[PDB]
Amino acid sequence: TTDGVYRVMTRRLLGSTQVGVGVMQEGVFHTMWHVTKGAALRSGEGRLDPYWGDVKQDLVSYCGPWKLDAAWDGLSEVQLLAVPPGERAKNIQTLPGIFKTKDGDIGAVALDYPAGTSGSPILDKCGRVIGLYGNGVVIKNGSYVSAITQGKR
Amino acid sequence: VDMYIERAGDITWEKDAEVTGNSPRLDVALDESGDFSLVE
Amino acid sequence: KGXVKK
Repeated sequence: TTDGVYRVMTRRLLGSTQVGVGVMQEGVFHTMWHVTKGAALRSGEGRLDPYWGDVKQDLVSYCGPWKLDAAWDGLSEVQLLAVPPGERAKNIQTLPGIFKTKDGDIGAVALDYPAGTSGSPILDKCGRVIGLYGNGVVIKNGSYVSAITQGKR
Repeated sequence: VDMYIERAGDITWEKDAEVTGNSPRLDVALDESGDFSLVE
Repeated sequence: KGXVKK
């Protein structure tokens, strides 16, 4: 339950499936709303209950309010710390593009990983989490582009 | 449905990491359910 | 996206 990146798993009567990823920071677990839909999370022996969420931002926090507040500088390369199902964590560096919306520009990464990678953290060069991966769009040729989704602290 | 978490690593930047992906500039809309879509 | 958005 210490700081770090975690897989979000589900199991019924047989094996387990990875449905997402999240970040533990300052005693709060951060992931994307579509990963858990607000369901409680087991962490070893304990139960983590959702504390805050927002379906439109596609974010959820457990144990306390959203803690991640680093922002993409709009200029520099970033790293996705991808935690794909069945694979160990790995870093991919990229220069974001931009989702241009009526309410402003959002950094966006043209990186394509399985659905259960949703919630993987995107990092600045200091290792701070500037957002989570996995809410995005496909373009005409089918390629996937994810927003750099960050909440408010 | 037992949903549970398991630690997967430390959060750090990797020096000399592999670089991939383009930098698309896309016009998009965000609906109230959290879905992004391309503006036609 | 393995799916088209998430």
